[PDB]
Amino acid sequence: QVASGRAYIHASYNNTIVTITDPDGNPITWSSGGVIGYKGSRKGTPYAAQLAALDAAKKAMAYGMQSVDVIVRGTGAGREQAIRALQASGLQVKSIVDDTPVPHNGCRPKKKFR
Amino acid sequence: AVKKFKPYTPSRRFMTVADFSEITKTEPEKSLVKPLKKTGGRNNQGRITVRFRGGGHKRLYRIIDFKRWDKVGIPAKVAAIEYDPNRSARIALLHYVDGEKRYIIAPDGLQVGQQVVAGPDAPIQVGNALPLRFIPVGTVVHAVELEPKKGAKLARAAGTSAQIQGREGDYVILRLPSGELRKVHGECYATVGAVGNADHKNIVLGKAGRSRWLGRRPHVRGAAMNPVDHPHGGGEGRAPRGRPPASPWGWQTKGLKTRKRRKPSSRFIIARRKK
Amino acid sequence: PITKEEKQKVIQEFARFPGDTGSTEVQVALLTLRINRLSEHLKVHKKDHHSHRGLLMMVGQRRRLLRYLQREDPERYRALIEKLGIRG
Amino acid sequence: AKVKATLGEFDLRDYRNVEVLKRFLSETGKILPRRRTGLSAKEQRILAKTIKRARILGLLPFTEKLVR
Amino acid sequence: MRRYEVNIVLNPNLDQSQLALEKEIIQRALENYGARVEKVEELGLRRLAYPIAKDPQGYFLWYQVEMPEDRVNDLARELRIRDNVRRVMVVKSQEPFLAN
RNA sequence: UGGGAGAGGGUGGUGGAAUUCCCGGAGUAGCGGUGAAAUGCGCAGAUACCGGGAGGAACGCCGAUGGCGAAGGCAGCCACCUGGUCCACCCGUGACGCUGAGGCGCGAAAGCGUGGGGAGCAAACCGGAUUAGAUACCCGGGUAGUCCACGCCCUAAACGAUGCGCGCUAGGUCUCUGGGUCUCCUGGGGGCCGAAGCUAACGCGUUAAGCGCGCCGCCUGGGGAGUACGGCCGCAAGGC
Ligand SMILES: [Mg+2]
Ligand SMILES: [Mg+2]
Ligand SMILES: [Mg+2]
Ligand SMILES: [Mg+2]
Ligand SMILES: [Mg+2]
Ligand SMILES: [Mg+2]
Ligand SMILES: [Mg+2]
Ligand SMILES: [Mg+2]
Ligand SMILES: [Mg+2]
Ligand SMILES: [Mg+2]
Ligand SMILES: [Mg+2]
Ligand SMILES: [Mg+2]
Ligand SMILES: [Mg+2]
Ligand SMILES: [Mg+2]
Ligand SMILES: [Mg+2]
Ligand SMILES: [Mg+2]
Ligand SMILES: [Mg+2]
Ligand SMILES: [Mg+2]
Ligand SMILES: [Mg+2]
Ligand SMILES: [Mg+2]
Ligand SMILES: [Mg+2]
Ligand SMILES: [Mg+2]
Ligand SMILES: [Mg+2]
Ligand SMILES: [Mg+2]
Ligand SMILES: [Mg+2]
Ligand SMILES: [Mg+2]
Ligand SMILES: [Mg+2]
Ligand SMILES: [Mg+2]
Ligand SMILES: [Mg+2]
Ligand SMILES: [Mg+2]
Ligand SMILES: [Mg+2]
Ligand SMILES: [Mg+2]
Ligand SMILES: [Mg+2]
Ligand SMILES: [Mg+2]
Ligand SMILES: [Mg+2]
Ligand SMILES: [Mg+2]
Ligand SMILES: [Mg+2]
Ligand SMILES: [Mg+2]
Ligand SMILES: [Mg+2]
Ligand SMILES: [Mg+2]
Ligand SMILES: [Mg+2]
Ligand SMILES: [Mg+2]
Ligand SMILES: [Mg+2]
Ligand SMILES: [Mg+2]
Ligand SMILES: [Mg+2]
Ligand SMILES: [Mg+2]
Ligand SMILES: [Mg+2]
Ligand SMILES: [Mg+2]
Ligand SMILES: [Mg+2]
Ligand SMILES: [Mg+2]
Ligand SMILES: [Mg+2]
Ligand SMILES: [Mg+2]
Ligand SMILES: [Mg+2]
Ligand SMILES: [Mg+2]
Ligand SMILES: [Mg+2]
Ligand SMILES: [Mg+2]
Ligand SMILES: [Mg+2]
Ligand SMILES: [Mg+2]
Ligand SMILES: [Mg+2]
Ligand SMILES: [Mg+2]
Ligand SMILES: [Mg+2]
Ligand SMILES: [Mg+2]
Ligand SMILES: [Mg+2]
Ligand SMILES: [Mg+2]
Ligand SMILES: [Mg+2]
Ligand SMILES: [Mg+2]
Ligand SMILES: [Mg+2]
Ligand SMILES: [Mg+2]
Ligand SMILES: [Mg+2]
Ligand SMILES: [Mg+2]
Ligand SMILES: [Mg+2]
Ligand SMILES: [Mg+2]
Ligand SMILES: [Mg+2]
Ligand SMILES: [Mg+2]
Ligand SMILES: [Mg+2]
Ligand SMILES: [Mg+2]
Ligand SMILES: [Mg+2]
Ligand SMILES: [Mg+2]
Ligand SMILES: [Mg+2]
Ligand SMILES: [Mg+2]
Ligand SMILES: [Mg+2]
Ligand SMILES: [Mg+2]
Ligand SMILES: [Mg+2]
Ligand SMILES: [Mg+2]
Ligand SMILES: [Mg+2]
Ligand SMILES: [Mg+2]
Ligand SMILES: [Mg+2]
Ligand SMILES: [Mg+2]
Ligand SMILES: [Mg+2]
Ligand SMILES: [Mg+2]
Ligand SMILES: [Mg+2]
Ligand SMILES: [Mg+2]
Ligand SMILES: [Mg+2]
Repeated sequence: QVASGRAYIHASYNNTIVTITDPDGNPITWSSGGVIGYKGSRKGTPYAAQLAALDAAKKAMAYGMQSVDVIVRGTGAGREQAIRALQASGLQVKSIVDDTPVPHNGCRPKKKFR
Repeated sequence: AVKKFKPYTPSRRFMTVADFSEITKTEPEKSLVKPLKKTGGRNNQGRITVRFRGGGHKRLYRIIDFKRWDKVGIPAKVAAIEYDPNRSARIALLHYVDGEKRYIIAPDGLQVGQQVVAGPDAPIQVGNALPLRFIPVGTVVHAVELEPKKGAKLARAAGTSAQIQGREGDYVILRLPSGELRKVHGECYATVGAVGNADHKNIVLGKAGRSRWLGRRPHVRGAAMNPVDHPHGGGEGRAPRGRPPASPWGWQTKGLKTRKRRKPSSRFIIARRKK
Repeated sequence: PITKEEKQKVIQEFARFPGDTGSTEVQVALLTLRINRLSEHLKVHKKDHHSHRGLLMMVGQRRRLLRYLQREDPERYRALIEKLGIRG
Repeated sequence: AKVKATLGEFDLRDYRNVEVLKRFLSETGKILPRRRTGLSAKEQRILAKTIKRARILGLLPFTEKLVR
Repeated sequence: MRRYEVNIVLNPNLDQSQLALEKEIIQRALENYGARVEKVEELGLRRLAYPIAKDPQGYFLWYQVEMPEDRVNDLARELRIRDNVRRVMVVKSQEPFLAN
């Protein structure tokens, strides 16, 4: 049980994954579009991200967490709705940072990205 | 740079020879040679225990200094680089300011007239030897001891080298010539640089006779034999292997691992060779 | 590169009179200097094809000066190439 | 609000002037476009190249997390 | 010859004695390669923008040496051998370029 | 002689982001992927998160309609070696020039040889979809190769589909880079619109496709055919 921690939002075009971690980054719980029951294209929607962030926040709040720092990676659809869902959850959103990985022109991407 | 021949005999068409360009002395130091006792692959019982050996050119053994921590702090001048018939590397004659003369295996880029020295204080320069713990990570080394004061065992063949990858306690981690990753004690000595004569691997013997000069007698296939002789022996006409390919003694020879399982050094090996 | 001093010395050694800075002798010698230093560069950098074009241009430039100096005064020409060891 | 006006004299080649060069960087650490720096073509190349040396010395960041 | 600026970053957790020895190695190396120090600026500890060698700080040196051009690469290599030297940038000196 | 700008070239170093793999931790029911899916991956602990390590390749912002090169082509940063080119002075030489059949050198990618390297990608190949079918497009895998050295190959929508040099024939506007007396002017580049003129038209138009001179290369109906034969070149593929 810890009150302060982090909330990671991994948001791609296919899915949204929320991971609530301790202050040092060690995961405490997590949820996603698949955990709240969706399969396929459905779990990439904003609503799917919303249920995922609430189900992750509720589990996190159930170990005594009250304030998180929010780290956002990726430019998927359900991104903003996941951030709303965290705020309007009972958890105190103490910060918001977009830590999306961007290569300084690194590995050749797949065909679909050219 | 390996040298080719014009095809004025059928064997000269592909035969290649080393250029011998780094060699500056054609006679060995008389006090540092001793007779190399030829075995024909036979042991003290007179039995062949390594097949197909013998008949090679007479050779004298050049005494090689595989310790060097023998003479910490005492510098030496590289007097000469010479041919050694007993190894693929070339050898380098060292003249210590002591007056003592010694042979080391010749590193790549070693230069006649340069000085070298061994010890924990030696510059990180080609030809110098230091305990592993004082050579910086990333340095490529050769003539590495495996255990402190037991003599250089690793990376001695032409062109080979090991690379220091990290430190962990009393041990350093090396990438061995084989690609294996291994802890080696930090007090083990190494020489900075890779072994020279890196074009060794590109030599084409060219003819059966050249293997014979090297003491390699013809190797006869198991499939060419009879069932008394070999698992692959016999069959009417040619035969495929008709069973898992095997050694003369019956054990399998495509993939079967043979390193002893409970060997104490396994605690010191991090990753088995990959290629 | 070539230093300012190194160039002046070549100029004085081949100037046809005080302060001559553009006669055929001075031009050929100046080019012969650059050609020789560039040929030495190319021996080490055999893959510097772009600079090698530079060399052909200088060599062609020096060539046409010599064809001219050889037409106008052979003795000056023969002396100049030997004073530089050219004879192609 | 263009950067170059908000500064007096500065050496476009001084790769150690953190306090000045730091101002030519987006809040995410990227080099700022000309419209945001007020620099000409010739000046901006010098700024880019000296920012890069400064980053390699560890004095300027290559990238920053975007804080909301 | 040519005038260069030698930038050096060192381990920020050395005592003043180890730091003294590191500056000794550097100063002799400069000398051994024919580097004529003209100016020198020692800024010491500075919080970096990113961890260099997994540490947020670095001890900065700076020398406005003058030396023969064909030796600066070998000097850079020699200065980099020491595990306590984390960065070396030997840049050419040049006139300031001033805006405003 | 004195200055300038520049991803021009070659060599040696060197920085950070990101991908992948491996290790330690923490954690659990999915992840991934698509138009929708499935194959795939995952309770033998994946995805997501933190720390450590290894290794290859490419260099975000700056970056532009920008710059450089004869063309191919050139982009993190540092140093060394080196080419081309512009300007100002108007100092030197005194037509020393233009072009250029042959020759010689360079020549994207793919391909080849020897030897390295191999993260990501990805011909061939395997599988899932899609579909009437789907030897494809899409998805999950995946070997050459992509990368380095040396040696070959010599092709292209190698294009401005526009050979090089010079002289001459309104301007307007944007821009790069010099020199001014810095508004402005004057050189050298890169574009756009247009005078006269040209053009079958489209369009070109001081960066000509205008008006002229010099020299080179080339065309002479479509297919057969860049084929066949001969020759020359190449290890081959195949090139001329
Ligand atoms: Mg999905
Ligand atoms: Mg990070
Ligand atoms: Mg031959
Ligand atoms: Mg031969
Ligand atoms: Mg011969
Ligand atoms: Mg014959
Ligand atoms: Mg033959
Ligand atoms: Mg020979
Ligand atoms: Mg030799
Ligand atoms: Mg040799
Ligand atoms: Mg003899
Ligand atoms: Mg004896
Ligand atoms: Mg005796
Ligand atoms: Mg013996
Ligand atoms: Mg024996
Ligand atoms: Mg006996
Ligand atoms: Mg007996
Ligand atoms: Mg007996
Ligand atoms: Mg045997
Ligand atoms: Mg035998
Ligand atoms: Mg023998
Ligand atoms: Mg030998
Ligand atoms: Mg121990
Ligand atoms: Mg050999
Ligand atoms: Mg062999
Ligand atoms: Mg054999
Ligand atoms: Mg046999
Ligand atoms: Mg038989
Ligand atoms: Mg028997
Ligand atoms: Mg039997
Ligand atoms: Mg049997
Ligand atoms: Mg059989
Ligand atoms: Mg049979
Ligand atoms: Mg048989
Ligand atoms: Mg049969
Ligand atoms: Mg038989
Ligand atoms: Mg048989
Ligand atoms: Mg047979
Ligand atoms: Mg048969
Ligand atoms: Mg068989
Ligand atoms: Mg059989
Ligand atoms: Mg069988
Ligand atoms: Mg056995
Ligand atoms: Mg052991
Ligand atoms: Mg020239
Ligand atoms: Mg001539
Ligand atoms: Mg400065
Ligand atoms: Mg270091
Ligand atoms: Mg000049
Ligand atoms: Mg793990
Ligand atoms: Mg990790
Ligand atoms: Mg861009
Ligand atoms: Mg352009
Ligand atoms: Mg005049
Ligand atoms: Mg006159
Ligand atoms: Mg011409
Ligand atoms: Mg021709
Ligand atoms: Mg080519
Ligand atoms: Mg290629
Ligand atoms: Mg190939
Ligand atoms: Mg093939
Ligand atoms: Mg190849
Ligand atoms: Mg072959
Ligand atoms: Mg298929
Ligand atoms: Mg069918
Ligand atoms: Mg089907
Ligand atoms: Mg398929
Ligand atoms: Mg695919
Ligand atoms: Mg793949
Ligand atoms: Mg592969
Ligand atoms: Mg293949
Ligand atoms: Mg192959
Ligand atoms: Mg090549
Ligand atoms: Mg084009
Ligand atoms: Mg053109
Ligand atoms: Mg054409
Ligand atoms: Mg024409
Ligand atoms: Mg101006
Ligand atoms: Mg141009
Ligand atoms: Mg113009
Ligand atoms: Mg127009
Ligand atoms: Mg008109
Ligand atoms: Mg006409
Ligand atoms: Mg006009
Ligand atoms: Mg105009
Ligand atoms: Mg033009
Ligand atoms: Mg026309
Ligand atoms: Mg032509
Ligand atoms: Mg016809
Ligand atoms: Mg063809
Ligand atoms: Mg043909
Ligand atoms: Mg033919
Ligand atoms: Mg053609």
